[PDB]
Amino acid sequence: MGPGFDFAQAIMKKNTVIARTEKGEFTMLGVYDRVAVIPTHASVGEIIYINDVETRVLDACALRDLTDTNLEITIVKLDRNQKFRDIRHFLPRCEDDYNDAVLSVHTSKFPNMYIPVGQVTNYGFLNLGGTPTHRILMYNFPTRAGQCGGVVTTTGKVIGIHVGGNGAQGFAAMLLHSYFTD
Repeated sequence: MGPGFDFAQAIMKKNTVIARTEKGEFTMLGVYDRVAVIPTHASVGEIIYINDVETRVLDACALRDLTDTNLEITIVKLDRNQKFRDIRHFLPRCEDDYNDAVLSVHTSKFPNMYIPVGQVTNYGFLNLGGTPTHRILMYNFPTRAGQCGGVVTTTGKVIGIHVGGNGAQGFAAMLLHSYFTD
């Protein structure tokens, strides 16, 4: 409907797949080559479904900060026959606050879903499902089950993936450029 929604759509139409694990269906962001991200609570194993096709997992790494605290991001390398558009130049270099963000989801339950969430706070620490977690972004939107892995964008930046909510607030794990240096 406006320039925030334009950027978000451009990311969804080329840089997402539907991922299925034994723990559910997730929006999955492809970042470059055969590398994608998903919330760590998806519990990615040796095999994953990508757009309903059986796909071998070449590598999966559940990220933690240097204090050995959960970041809720798992980086997956997929045995896929096609590369993602390289979007690393849209990733922020540092932790930050943002204005006017969009959360975008694409699953069987919620196809082509876009939500204007407004202001995003560098929240920092969150006890997420009982797990101490760092680098959390917060938005004051009543997010619901089925949105995990959703992509959080501003104009020109891909800033996080949705990992949880408390009924009134939603929470995303930051994406940083430094997670995807090669």
